[PDB]
Amino acid sequence: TNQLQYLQKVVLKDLWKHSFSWPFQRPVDAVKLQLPDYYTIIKNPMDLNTIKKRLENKYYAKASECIEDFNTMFSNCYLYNKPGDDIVLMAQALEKLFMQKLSQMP
Amino acid sequence: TNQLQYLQKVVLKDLWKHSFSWPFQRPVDAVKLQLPDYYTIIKNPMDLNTIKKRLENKYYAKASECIEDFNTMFSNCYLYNKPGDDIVLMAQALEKLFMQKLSQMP
Ligand SMILES: CCc1cnn2c(NCc3ccc[n+](O)c3)cc(N3CCCC[C@H]3CCO)nc12
Ligand SMILES: CCc1cnn2c(NCc3ccc[n+](O)c3)cc(N3CCCC[C@H]3CCO)nc12
Ligand SMILES: [Cl-]
Repeated sequence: TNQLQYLQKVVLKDLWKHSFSWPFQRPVDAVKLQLPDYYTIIKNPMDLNTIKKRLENKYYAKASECIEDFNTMFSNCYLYNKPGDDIVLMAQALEKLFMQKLSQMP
Repeated sequence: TNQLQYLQKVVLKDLWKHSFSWPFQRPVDAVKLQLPDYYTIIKNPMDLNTIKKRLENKYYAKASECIEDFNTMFSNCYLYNKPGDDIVLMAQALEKLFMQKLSQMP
C-alpha cells in the first residue's frame, strides 16, 4: 500500500486543495446542476469523494485501479462536455496536476 | 533522453502495433473522413505521427512534454466525440495501454 499511500496522502490531498476540484468532490447532481441527460450519457460516473472512500476502505488492490478511476473522472468530463467549457478547463488543470504528481510516485 | 528513449522505443512502438492506433497515426483529415468542423472545434490537434517526429527530431526537452502530447491526443478524441462512439472505444484502449506502459518507465 505504498504507492496507494502516495495516491492518498499526496496526489488526492494536493488536488483537493484547489478550487478547480470543487465540482469533482461529489458525484454529479444532475438535477441541481440542470444536466438532465448526464446519467443517460455517462455510464461509469466517477468523483474524488468516491475515490477517497475507496482509498479509506481499502477498496483498491493495486495503484493502477485507483489511477483508472482518476482517468475515468477526467475522460467522463471530456466526453460529456465540449472544448471551451469552463468545466473542461477545470478538468484539464486537475489532470495536468495529477500527471505531474504521478511522475513523482515511488 | 532516458525516459524519452522509453517513450519512443517502448511506449510508441507498442501502441503503434495495435490496429486501434491506426486512426491516430496521421493528423485527422477532416475532408476525407467527413468531419467538417473538426479543426473549428479542436484547437490543439495531436497524433502519433507528430509525436514520432518530435522524438526523432529531439523536439522534447523532457518526458513531461511528450506525455502531455499523448494526453492531448486522447482528450481531443473525447472532447470531439461522445460515449459509445467507435473512435472513443479505440482511444480508451490506447489510453489504457499507454498508462500501463507509463507505469513501467524508469
Ligand atoms: C463546487 C460547486 C459545484 C458542485 N457541483 N458542480 C458542478 N457539477 C457539474 C459537473 C461536475 C464535474 C464534471 N462534470 O462533467 C459536470 C459544476 C460546477 N461548475 C461548472 C463549471 C464552472 C464552475 C462551476 C459553476 C457552478 O458552481 N460547479 C459545481
Ligand atoms: C485507419 C484509417 C483511418 C485514417 N483516419 N481515420 C479516422 N479519422 C477520424 C479521427 C481519427 C482520430 C481521432 N478523431 O477524433 C477522429 C477515423 C477512423 N475510424 C473511426 C472509428 C472506427 C474505425 C474507423 C473507421 C474508418 O476507417 N479510421 C481512420
Ligand atoms: Cl465530447
